Amino acid sequence: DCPSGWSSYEGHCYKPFKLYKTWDDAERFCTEQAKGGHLVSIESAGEADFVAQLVTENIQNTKSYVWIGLRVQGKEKQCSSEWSDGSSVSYENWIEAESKTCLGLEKETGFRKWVNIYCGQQNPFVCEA
Amino acid sequence: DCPSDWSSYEGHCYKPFSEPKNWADAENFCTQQHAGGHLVSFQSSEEADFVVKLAFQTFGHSIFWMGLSNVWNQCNWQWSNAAMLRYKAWAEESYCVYFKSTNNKWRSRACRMMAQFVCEFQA
Ligand SMILES: [Cl-]
Ligand SMILES: [Rb+]
Ligand SMILES: [Rb+]
Repeated sequence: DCPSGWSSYEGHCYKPFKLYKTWDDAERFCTEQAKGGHLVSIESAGEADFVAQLVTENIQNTKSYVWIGLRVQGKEKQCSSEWSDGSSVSYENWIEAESKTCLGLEKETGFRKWVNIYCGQQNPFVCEA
Repeated sequence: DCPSDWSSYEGHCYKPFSEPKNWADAENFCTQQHAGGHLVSFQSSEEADFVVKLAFQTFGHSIFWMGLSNVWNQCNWQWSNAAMLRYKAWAEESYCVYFKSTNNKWRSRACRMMAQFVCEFQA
């Protein structure tokens, strides 16, 4: 059934938020919206369709990405041990925002494609319980 | 000492190229320009500075491949709801590191895309 405000799809409840937050504030925010709440996880094409549809009709005029729950867990700028010449990787000089280890959907690709983006960005999202 | 078409800097020879190639083709190409050739790697701030300066003096405003590939593919990607990662819908499969001729900051770009690049070899 799902609570007023949430929409149902094969056993789960979803709710889009046109709120701008970092991946971490979003995920935490989602946990506070429902028991067992998290940023939306997409485990099938049918579910991906259902999410794209929800985003299309509810998150507009934001010119941003839409947070999904898939990301690299740690805070590393990367997970590469050596350069192509075999030498070890020590020195590193990343622009904070150039390390894109979080995923978000975008209007351009019909909110059906996962784009690598900086977790520090402040984008809208969708929660799922 | 280095070949006349290359530029030396602390026991290493460097050379930028204009023909755009995806990361894989650039690296491989480098291996064919001189024994032990590969895409440039940065072990220090001064070395990177030298390479940036060279790239700019050579081609001006542009972007060049660095010797780092599939940088986040080995990271641990997972759903915050702890669901098994099975269905995939990636816009891009892998990212590679490059730098722009104006500064030594590391930036990211899909490995399948194209860019200019710098090759390098030791002694
Ligand atoms: Cl990780
Ligand atoms: Rb409902
Ligand atoms: Rb790091």
